[PDB]
Amino acid sequence: EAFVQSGNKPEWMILTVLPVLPPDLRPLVPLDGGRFATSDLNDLYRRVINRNNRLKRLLDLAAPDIIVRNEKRMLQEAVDALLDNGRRGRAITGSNKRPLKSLA
Amino acid sequence: GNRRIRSVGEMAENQFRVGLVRVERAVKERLSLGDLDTLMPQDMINAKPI
Amino acid sequence: KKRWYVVQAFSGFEGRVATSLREHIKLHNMEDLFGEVMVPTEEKFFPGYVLVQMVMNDASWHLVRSVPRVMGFIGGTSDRPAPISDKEVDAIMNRLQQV
Amino acid sequence: ETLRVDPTNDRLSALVEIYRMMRPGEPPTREAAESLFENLFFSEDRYDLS
RNA sequence: ACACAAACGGCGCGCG
DNA sequence: GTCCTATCGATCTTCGGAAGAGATTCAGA
DNA sequence: CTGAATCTCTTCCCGCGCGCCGTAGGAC
Repeated sequence: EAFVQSGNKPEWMILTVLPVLPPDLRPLVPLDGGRFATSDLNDLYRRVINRNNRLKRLLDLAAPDIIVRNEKRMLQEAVDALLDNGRRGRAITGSNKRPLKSLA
Repeated sequence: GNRRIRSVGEMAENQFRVGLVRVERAVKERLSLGDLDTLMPQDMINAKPI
Repeated sequence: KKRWYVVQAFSGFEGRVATSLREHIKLHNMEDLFGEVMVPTEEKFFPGYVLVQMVMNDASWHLVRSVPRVMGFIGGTSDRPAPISDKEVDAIMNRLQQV
Repeated sequence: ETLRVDPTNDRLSALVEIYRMMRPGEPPTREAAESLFENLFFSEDRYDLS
């Protein structure tokens, strides 16, 4: 009753297009000139974008179904991490061995 | 009685052993791969991890 | 009957895997159960993945994962690797016949 | 009391069962189970009491 | 042209 | 030496704690 | 459809002072 009465519609909940924060709000300070400080959100975006592109290639190539199926999950996994990075079975971490800070 | 003290020497050694374990993976594969008739130990083990 | 099966490993070190697995097979030599392990290439459909022509059994299954930095098979479950479709392989090999 | 709870009966079942728990959703194998079991508590490289 | 200046995230130790 | 380049994800020193309420779940009634 | 004995992601005073310290793999 609440859902229908609201302006929301459940199908929107499944993301198809994704927003990305304005860069200044996710600054990349030059900790030491070219050796910038780590900026997790950019890193997460980097992973997703690359994960997205690679899937695109196989879709272009029409890769065998099993591979793309796995890719789809791996894409979902990255997005999952991007949001929470810990609600999933395992948080992802860099060489510093600390869990990356998700958006939430 | 249930509790014991660790000092620098003890802790360091364990840390040192951990590094060898990471050597183990590298050396074993190299040894498995190596021809072994011209390879020499300095090739088989590299300092960086330890 | 032997069929191609899908495995994933570390990119770039894929190539090391490409030959090393054969070497491991020649060490333990349950080889006749194997076919070839192959990965196409471009000037790159599969940049960090593997194809395994083989009949799948535990002994071979563990042998494949023996080589480090190989994540494992893809399929319904780890112990149930999925084969690539016959039409897929026959199509893709032609897609590999051109490079 | 435990014997009533226990579903396993033979060493095969025990080795298989424990492996399964240690290796969730993974192919069992009798010698693999044994070797894994050995690693658990009967090899310095994975279990050691000073 | 009448104008900016040097921190992002962790760890340890202490402080009331 | 300088500088370029592609993923990033397994097995090793892991476990080092614990109150409180929504699933899912053990035993029949 | 009743029952506990099972089940896991929330939370863990407010501020301050130094010190250190941050992707991997390679044309040989």
